[PDB]
Amino acid sequence: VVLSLSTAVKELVENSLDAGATNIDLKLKDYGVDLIEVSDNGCGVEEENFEGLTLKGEALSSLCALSDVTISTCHASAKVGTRLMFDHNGKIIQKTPYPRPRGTTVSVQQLFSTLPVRHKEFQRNIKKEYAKMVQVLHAYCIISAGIRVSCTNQLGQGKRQPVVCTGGSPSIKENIGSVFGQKQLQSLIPFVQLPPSDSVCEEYGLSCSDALHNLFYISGFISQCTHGVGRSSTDRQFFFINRRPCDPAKVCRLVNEVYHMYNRHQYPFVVLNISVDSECVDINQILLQEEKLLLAVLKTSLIGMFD
Ligand SMILES: Nc1ncnc2c1ncn2[C@@H]1O[C@H](COP(=O)(O)OP(=O)(O)OP(O)(O)=S)[C@@H](O)[C@H]1O
Ligand SMILES: [Mg+2]
Repeated sequence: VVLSLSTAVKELVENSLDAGATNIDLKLKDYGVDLIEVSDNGCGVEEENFEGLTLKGEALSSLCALSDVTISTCHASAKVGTRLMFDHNGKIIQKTPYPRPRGTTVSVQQLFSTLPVRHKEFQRNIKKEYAKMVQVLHAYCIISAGIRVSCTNQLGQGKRQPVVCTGGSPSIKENIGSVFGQKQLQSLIPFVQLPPSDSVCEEYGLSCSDALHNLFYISGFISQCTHGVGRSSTDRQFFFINRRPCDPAKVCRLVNEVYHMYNRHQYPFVVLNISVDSECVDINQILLQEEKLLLAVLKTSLIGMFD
């Protein structure tokens, strides 16, 4: 799964999160076309697993096949950090001692250079590819409370441009502020979950028995129903299932729709996390075992907030 620029950065960012990082700094050159560097203060890597970094689903090895990967890392238990250079077959070319703080820094140089067709497509469509990355990055930024995530992009030898930056704030609300400015917050109301209404249940084919296994816990923010306050498109709508950025099609349609019942010419800003038992999530598209109930809960709740 190194099929787009966004999927390459998401994979890297997730690695940092899983490593328990509280600081994740992403450096990009030429919109990532020349360099995508992710620096974190997570747990780092132990020497026993160096040879196992590009091996054993498993996109670190992929990145080596598609680009020149350099990794510096240091575990708490380590006396000294290490700098590693990998060839495209995921083999360690070089290995040298390197004093550095605990954490890992992964450098992806000349992404797709080994696939000349894909590499040029990536350059021509850079705008769209970059835009998509930025969306993914904003998601992880918003939901990652307590974690400082920063990103800069540098074009040519020009100055490093700011892309996004969070302050390690404890709430999602604060992250939204960091990412989009304090003016966006001001046109948002917090999500308030309500039991599914009798009428909304009626239209979904739900009954008194269908509504007790409700295990859905929803939280987040949405733009008010006030005239003008909305957006001009769906460019700022982020959905998450158990803190993981995803795209539940039906949930998205419902949200944008209930909003339109109040604001006809605008799309709302959306940040919604769907907390669920992980055993009720499938992959195939996403299947949530009780979608009707969730949809019911969503609509009821949105209706109650907007009135
Ligand atoms: N930032 C990091 N800090 C510490 N270890 C890392 C970091 N990035 C990668 N690794 C290590 O490299 C191995 C991982 O990655 P894969 O991306 O190849 O890993 P996965 O972590 O098993 O991820 P999936 O399958 O994408 S969910 C991991 O098991 C980690 O031990
Ligand atoms: Mg991974």
